Amino acid sequence: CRTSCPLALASYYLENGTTLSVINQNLNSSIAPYDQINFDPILRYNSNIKDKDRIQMGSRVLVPFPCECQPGDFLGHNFSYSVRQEDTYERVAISNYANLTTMESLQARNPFPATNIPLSATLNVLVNCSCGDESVSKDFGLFVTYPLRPEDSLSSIARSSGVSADILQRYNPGVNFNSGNGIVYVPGRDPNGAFPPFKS
Ligand SMILES: *[C@@H]1O[C@H](CO)[C@@H](O[C@@H]2O[C@H](CO)[C@@H](O[C@@H]3O[C@H](CO)[C@@H](O)[C@H](O)[C@@H]3O)[C@H](O)[C@H]2NC(C)=O)[C@H](O)[C@H]1NC(C)=O
Ligand SMILES: *[C@@H]1O[C@H](CO)[C@@H](O[C@@H]2O[C@H](CO)[C@@H](O)[C@H](O)[C@H]2NC(C)=O)[C@H](O)[C@H]1NC(C)=O
Ligand SMILES: *[C@@H]1O[C@H](CO)[C@@H](O[C@@H]2O[C@H](CO)[C@@H](O)[C@H](O)[C@H]2NC(C)=O)[C@H](O)[C@H]1NC(C)=O
Ligand SMILES: *[C@@H]1O[C@H](CO)[C@@H](O[C@@H]2O[C@H](CO)[C@@H](O)[C@H](O)[C@H]2NC(C)=O)[C@H](O)[C@H]1NC(C)=O
Ligand SMILES: *[C@@H]1O[C@H](CO)[C@@H](O)[C@H](O)[C@H]1NC(C)=O
Repeated sequence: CRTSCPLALASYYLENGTTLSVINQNLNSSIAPYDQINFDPILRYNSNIKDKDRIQMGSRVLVPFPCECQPGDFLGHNFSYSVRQEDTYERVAISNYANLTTMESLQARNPFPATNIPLSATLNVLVNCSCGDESVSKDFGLFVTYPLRPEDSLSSIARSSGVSADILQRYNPGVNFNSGNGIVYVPGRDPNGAFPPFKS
């Protein structure tokens, strides 16, 4: 890979009842180790969360995770997921991982036929990330993998991220930020609200 960085952030949209524990379980990693007791690694990136035990539907939770070079020379991370009753690749992608992965990606990289995924199988779940692009800006080196929703637009994400629309578009060239699907990469802040800069 041409770029590298020590972490990325995943944007997990809340619907149908998701708790912080389930997010931490699904997105467990060395960077956010799930122990059911200490959620500080996640909470540091979400100062807006007043009560970790009662999170608000319709909001997004930012989760830090490692951002590693993958075969095929792109950046991402392999999460692991223990299969539960009635899981399907579609449901795991759209619901359990909140569009941070795709059903096609899951099906390609796991050996279970779509119609036979047994209880307690483990899935390899790929979520992509970015470390930035020096030709766009030297000012950003931490990125949110942000699945687009119908309510998002370039202007709304620019406003909420505090990053200019032109910079956002240059990081995501040719991508319509109002399309309501797929992922865009948005510069993110450290726990104190500063943007970590790009690092070669
Ligand atoms: C994330 O998980 C995936 C799936 O378990 C890992 O995938 C695979 O990685 C290995 C190399 O680490 C690749 O095996 C290699 O295959 C090539 C040719 O196919 C062969 O010449 C090598 O000797 C080696 O056996 C495999 O192709 C690759 N598969 C895919 C789908 O990309 C991946 O490595 C994990 N990422 C990390 C950072 O560990
Ligand atoms: C969360 O993910 C991490 C990273 O994959 C897991 O880390 C392993 O932890 C065991 C026991 O502490 C170590 O022996 C391994 O060396 C770690 N693996 C790696 C690759 O670092 C961790 O166990 C996971 N936690 C849960 C609840 O699944
Ligand atoms: C992941 O994306 C899917 C597809 O856009 C979202 O599910 C759609 O949600 C709308 C309601 O908002 C429904 O009308 C569609 O029928 C759904 N499509 C499918 C295929 O189920 C889903 O909400 C997204 N997940 C998250 C957590 O945001
Ligand atoms: C993560 O990024 C990789 C690399 O761009 C994506 O992999 C490609 O996926 C497309 C569509 O399925 C395939 O046509 C290509 O063969 C893949 N390229 C490589 C190098 O594997 C991948 O789809 C992205 N994953 C997610 C979950 O967004
Ligand atoms: C939420 O539940 C409804 C009703 O079952 C379903 O249509 C929708 O797909 C669910 N959303 C997610 C994220 O799976």
